[PDB]
Amino acid sequence: PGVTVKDVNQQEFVRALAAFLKKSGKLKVPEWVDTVKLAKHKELAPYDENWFYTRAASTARHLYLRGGAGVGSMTKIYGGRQRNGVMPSHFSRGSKSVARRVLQALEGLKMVEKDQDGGRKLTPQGQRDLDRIAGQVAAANKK
Amino acid sequence: TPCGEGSKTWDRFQMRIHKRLIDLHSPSEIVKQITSISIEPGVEVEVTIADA
Amino acid sequence: MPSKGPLQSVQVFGRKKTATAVAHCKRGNGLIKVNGRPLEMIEPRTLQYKLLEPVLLLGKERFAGVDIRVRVKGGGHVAQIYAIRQSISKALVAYYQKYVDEASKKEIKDILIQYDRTLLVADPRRCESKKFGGPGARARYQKSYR
Amino acid sequence: GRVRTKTVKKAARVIIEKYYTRLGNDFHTNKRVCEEIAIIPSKKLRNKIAGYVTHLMKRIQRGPVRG
Amino acid sequence: AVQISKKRKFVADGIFKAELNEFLTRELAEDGYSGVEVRVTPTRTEIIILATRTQNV
Amino acid sequence: MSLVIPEKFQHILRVLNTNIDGRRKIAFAITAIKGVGRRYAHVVLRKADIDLTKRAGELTEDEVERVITIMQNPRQYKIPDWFLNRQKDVKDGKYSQVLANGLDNKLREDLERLKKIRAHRGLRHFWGLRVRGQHTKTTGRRGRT
Amino acid sequence: GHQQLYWSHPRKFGQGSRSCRVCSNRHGLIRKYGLNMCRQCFRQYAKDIGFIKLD
Amino acid sequence: RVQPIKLARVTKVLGRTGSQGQCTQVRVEFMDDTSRSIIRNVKGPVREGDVLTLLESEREARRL
Amino acid sequence: KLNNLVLFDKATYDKLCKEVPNYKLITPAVVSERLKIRGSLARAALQELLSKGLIKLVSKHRAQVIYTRNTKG
Amino acid sequence: DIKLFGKWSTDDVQINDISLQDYIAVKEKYAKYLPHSAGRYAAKRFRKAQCPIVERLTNSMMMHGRNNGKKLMTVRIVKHAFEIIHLLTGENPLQVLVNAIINSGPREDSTRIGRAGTVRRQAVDVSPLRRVNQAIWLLCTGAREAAFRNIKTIAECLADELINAAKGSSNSYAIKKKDELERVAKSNR
RNA sequence: CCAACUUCUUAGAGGGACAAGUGGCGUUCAGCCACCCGAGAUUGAGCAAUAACAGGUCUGUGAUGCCCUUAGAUGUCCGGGGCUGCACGCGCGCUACACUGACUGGCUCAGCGUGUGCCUACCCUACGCCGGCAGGCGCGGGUAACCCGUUGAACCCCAUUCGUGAUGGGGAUCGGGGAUUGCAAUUAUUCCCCAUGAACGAGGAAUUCCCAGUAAGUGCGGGUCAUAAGCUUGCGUUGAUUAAG
Ligand SMILES: [Mg+2]
Ligand SMILES: [Mg+2]
Repeated sequence: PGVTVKDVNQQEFVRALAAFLKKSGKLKVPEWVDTVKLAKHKELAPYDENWFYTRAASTARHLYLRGGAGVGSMTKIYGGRQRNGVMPSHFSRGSKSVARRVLQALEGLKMVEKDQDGGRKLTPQGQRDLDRIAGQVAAANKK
Repeated sequence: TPCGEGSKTWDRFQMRIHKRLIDLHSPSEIVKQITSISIEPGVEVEVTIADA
Repeated sequence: MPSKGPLQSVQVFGRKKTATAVAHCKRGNGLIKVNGRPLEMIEPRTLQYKLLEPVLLLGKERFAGVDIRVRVKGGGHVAQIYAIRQSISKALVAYYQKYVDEASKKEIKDILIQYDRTLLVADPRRCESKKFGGPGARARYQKSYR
Repeated sequence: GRVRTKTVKKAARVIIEKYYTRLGNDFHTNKRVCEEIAIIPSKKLRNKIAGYVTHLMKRIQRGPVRG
Repeated sequence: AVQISKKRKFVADGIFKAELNEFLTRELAEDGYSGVEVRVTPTRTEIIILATRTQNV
Repeated sequence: MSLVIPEKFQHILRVLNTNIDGRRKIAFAITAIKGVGRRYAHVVLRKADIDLTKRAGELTEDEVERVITIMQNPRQYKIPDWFLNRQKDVKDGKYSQVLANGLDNKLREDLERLKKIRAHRGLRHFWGLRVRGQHTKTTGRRGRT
Repeated sequence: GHQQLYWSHPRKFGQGSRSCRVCSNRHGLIRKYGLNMCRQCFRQYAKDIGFIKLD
Repeated sequence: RVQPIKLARVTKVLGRTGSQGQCTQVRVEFMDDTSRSIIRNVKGPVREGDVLTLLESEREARRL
Repeated sequence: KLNNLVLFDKATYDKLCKEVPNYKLITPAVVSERLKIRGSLARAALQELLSKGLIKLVSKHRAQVIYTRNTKG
Repeated sequence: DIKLFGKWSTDDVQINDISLQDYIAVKEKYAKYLPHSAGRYAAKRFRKAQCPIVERLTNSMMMHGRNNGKKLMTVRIVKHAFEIIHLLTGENPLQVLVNAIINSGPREDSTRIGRAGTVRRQAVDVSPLRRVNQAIWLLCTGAREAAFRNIKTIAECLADELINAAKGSSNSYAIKKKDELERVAKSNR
């Protein structure tokens, strides 16, 4: 029936929504996308070469759940634990200018808008089609 | 300790400050005599501005 | 539309170390979800049976007249699934002493007491502070002599 | 760790010596009487005195205790 | 000017209270000092000594 | 996809002066080169447009040439300027990644340069001492006798 | 003297400028909450401050 | 020579022993008669009334 | 007591496809010590036997993938 | 009836030794869905016997500090290891565990502080809870030291020793080492 | 009044648990051991005697005796240097020696607390726009249950890659570069990037802390603080094996 996104397995909802954005080639992928390392608390490149779609799928889905989220809060949700070598490990922030380039990318895709206060929310155009593929991938659990 | 000699003792001071808050829709002239009910050396009272 | 049976519901909390979960449960038709998402679709899923455990040894079709939904705050991933396990157990337990007889409540508490009492009693143990001479609450730094 | 101090035992003996006409073998009744009839500075030794009173209630209904 | 926070309100008046207690110890020791007690008002503030020989002060 | 093996498989290759193992995979096979780290190796391959999951002895000699050609002068294959070893080198002013015995050339050259003008860094290289301001009262014991 | 460079080193940031209002020391002083008292100094007046211990 | 590995139920526990508080004297009964009962010593936590299994039954108890 | 080999020869691959779908427990930790392959292929080759239809999957956990023999009778 | 980890009901399982029927808690009063419960067992003694052994097998598995509080990580170690067991055997895996509890728990050991013959001298018996404690400690240790430098998973190396210990062959560590306890207890018997 | 209410939250008052009830033991004394009801049948810390130590601290103090020195001053200020110098020995402690892992990507959870100053400059930072990263700007908010912040903490969880190899374990050492603090960064302040890839395979005698939300893992916040934690003092999270002698 009416199935939204909250009642779907959301590790692989991202795997659904990134597969949508790859075939819908309307995403402004930056030119430095293959030399990125993704938030300096990790020491290798991203393993998957088209990582920017599953970052865009993930940064859109949290932005559905959290209004007003800016680039500063998006670095507080993709951050992880930096091992400092011989010193004790610490949490570190995410990467700013890859979270900026993905929010500007969705703005050209018309699934996010700015707000009255600081930050970004998503337009009703935005949620009406990630609930559409939410219904598909919940059907694809059976299919 | 004043000095470094000892067996690593520590005294933990603290100060717990309480604070309460009350609204009134009074005419703002008779709040001066409500302040002037008592001196009460322990408390710290403040009246918000009457411009709402 | 409030036309039939206005606010026939209870709201019952249950607690874990540094956590709570209050289950709002009305009269309805078999609907259970936690922060919006269903009970089998919860995050840990290795502990999947022990948050749908009040469903299991009570009965789905029997006790589906209620529309439990839970909001959870504070704690961690294991303490927040013992919190909702305790809550929705004692939510419909507290629902039957109000709207039907307690003959049924004692009939369902009979299950939930011979089977691991913690489903509707709060686990009392808490953080138990660290002291000023060690790295933890009982332990001390390594004493040396020479 | 149960064992009761000298001031709990002493002050409870002066109740049962003096207000035996008002007491019984219920804890929650005598807990209210010793609140009203003695001046207890805090609640923990209020109901710690009153427990030794009711222990003295079954004790003196049998025979000649220091009574 | 701008007013400072309630945490540093309450350590400012205590270190006000601690400071004049140290001076009025040094002055009134030969005149039986025995403490002070303060009243802050949004007016004239009133400070009372607790001297024994109030004739000498 | 190799259910058995193709017809040619190099046990060891021969790259600049280092013979890389052939049973590794190419993201981690060419890291034996002094100058090709774990990080620089993946970046060269993505500009070489190769599949990262292929093993080492199953590249043809065009691929082996094209990987060596990119990592020799990556400054024109759109690898950025603070990703290389010799950023703004103190003898020539250029940007270069160094990968060979020439890595150890420019490694030792800075030692003997500071040893020549007798800077305090070069004096602690001429001795057996620490350079980066470590203590020495209690550590670094089993370098000296 | 010769006032151009008598006191010319900048007492600014750092423990060359923080001092005890009460004791006049520069070591161990507590700049939390604007106290600026010597830690050895802090114990005396802590009852006069309004800092009780546990009891 | 070859003995049955016999099980035996305990009567009253005779307190700790063993110079570190490690051994408990138990006085087992041999499950076929309560008239046959030897005093022996086990280590570990006991719980009066349970059953423990002797690898070999009659050697020695604590007496100097 | 040291190095095994990746990228199967013919002598192991026909030896794989004859008896490795037969016995009862089958896991990448098994064939990377019962054969002379080292692993990473134990995962790769035993994945694609599930694609053929020679074995059955049970677990599919990130730390432990468990297969078995197929239905005989 | 309750089907520990969703399957493998606990009705067919039978404890053969009468010495351990009061201490292995597999029966229906103490049978749960999965081994995770808020413990409260070292408040008062002798309630760690009506703690179920699947809970005590998954609590004694997180040992060496680097994986010390990771209980949701060892509850899947036992979850898969029952399933490896059911494939090599075809038994209800609760039964093949409680054979290994019988088979690996010792019967004699020794204690002295004085003038040590080999290690300890006066060979004493064992209470029938220490032989459960030294059953699961002997299983969890021997499954662990045999997977420290190994391609074999700790899940399979757990499974492949206790069906090797339930049969009893001195090929698991819990059997080949426990015999050294009873040997050296005979050596000062 | 274009709704009510206090379950959740923050308190305040009073309640509640006393070994009371019930068996057993005990001079049927104190009390102990069991249970039922119960949130709880020993929560955790503070203060803490008499008499002393030739214990420590005159470098914490306009607490102080006596001595020394007092202008070519042991006062004080300023510039540099040292307190970090290393053939070695010892004591706290961090990271490890890997596959119960490391990566890479998903995914969902905290609590204690602190924040712009009399002198005294400098605070916590949202959001936007530049930067591949540290960072750089524009623009707000907060003297605080008003904002950062619903503090999207880490481990754990799920999928990926790696396969018993000193290996993608481990990240010491060392070269080149980019930024921030500052009057000044050299004897590297810190941070960032590439590269370099050392011992180390669970550690002899000896020895330390601990028995329930305990040990331990894991991060977080105070202090120090212009810059800053491998230290300390607090927090939560995950959570036990053994033991009632
Ligand atoms: Mg001094
Ligand atoms: Mg290994």
